Amino acid sequence: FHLLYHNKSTCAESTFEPVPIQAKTSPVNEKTLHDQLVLAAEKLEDEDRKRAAQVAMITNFVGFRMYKMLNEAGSGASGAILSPPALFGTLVSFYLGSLDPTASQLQTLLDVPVKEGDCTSRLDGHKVLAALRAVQGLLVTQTPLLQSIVVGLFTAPGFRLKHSFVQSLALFTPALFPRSLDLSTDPVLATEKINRFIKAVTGWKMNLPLEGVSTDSTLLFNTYVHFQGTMRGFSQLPGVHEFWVDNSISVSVPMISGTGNFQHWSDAQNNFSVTCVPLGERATLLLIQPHCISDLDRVEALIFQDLLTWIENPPPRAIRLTLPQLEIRGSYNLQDLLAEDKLPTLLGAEANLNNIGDTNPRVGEVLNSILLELKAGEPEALDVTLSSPFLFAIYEQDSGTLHFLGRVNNPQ
Repeated sequence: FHLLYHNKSTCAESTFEPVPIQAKTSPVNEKTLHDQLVLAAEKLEDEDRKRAAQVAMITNFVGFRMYKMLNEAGSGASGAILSPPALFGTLVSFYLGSLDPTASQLQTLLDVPVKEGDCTSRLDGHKVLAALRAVQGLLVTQTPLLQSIVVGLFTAPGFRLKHSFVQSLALFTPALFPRSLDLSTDPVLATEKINRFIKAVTGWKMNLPLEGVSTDSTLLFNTYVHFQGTMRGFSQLPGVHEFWVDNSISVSVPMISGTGNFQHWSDAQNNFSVTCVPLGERATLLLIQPHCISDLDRVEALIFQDLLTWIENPPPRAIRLTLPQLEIRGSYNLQDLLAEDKLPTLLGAEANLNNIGDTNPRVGEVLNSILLELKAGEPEALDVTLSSPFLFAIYEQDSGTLHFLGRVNNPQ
């Protein structure tokens, strides 16, 4: 990963109190962000594309790792979903705000050795978030794919953020909202305000956890991801259809169906099958179905383990793929997943994050919150039908990045 480290030349503070959460705020413009993200991806050189490749490996490794900690933490009845790039960026943001021992420990969490007595063995956050942004650019370049990330920095009254830190965050995403609110006096009310505010500026209907945060918190970092996919040549089927959550629970849900030349195969060794449909010239949706429902866990553990070498490329074939229209939501506190990962205080009262503000923040939650949407774009083939729980993943052929991976036990 040499292109992610500080160079020999690289090895050589104004603050502010964020405006009150109440303050009037022009909403996000998802298509103004998208048009800028296109620009970014199209100016990329050969150096840039190599970095993208390198950063993707760190992202994928860390992604699986934390998805496993997610399912050990319990993800909920509906299923689970994770954006490694969103996750990765969040941890890199904190890396950029940290000093040793945290700074090193964080790097070690990203499987990047910290050679003691070596600046050049340190990750360059700025270079990394740049490369990370490239990979996001590559995903969305008819506009069939749309992904928008917005970060909310929610500070306790009085606590001041360093402008340098926020500068660094802009690389990860410009859609960046630092606001101040009383987190101590009524923690439950404060959670309503953060949820109200996010829906007001993004216009996104999302998991709104109502569980308050710690009363002594002075900083809340929250990442919000919103993905929209259009499956071209797929149409919504008449009426609704049964999706068997298990032998004794049905949910009626709208399906979408498409006929195309897709790759498909059955792993007879491990009792599951896979389909690979493209989402544009780059992106690819993977759909894994266990041959039997009581095997979901095992197949999930087995297939989301990092080298993804079971992705076999056979010739495409006529496939009538039918699946539920997806409107997935998921939300979790990164602190919990590390806590399951056994280094509970990695971003814990003991963390050295003295480059975030003019005092060392007490971090109350590091939330990733997801909304994924996959929808309809408008003789004899092989019918593939997802009417029971399955796993999915959006993979990107050029960066090799797993932008999404999760499980669908039930669709709203």
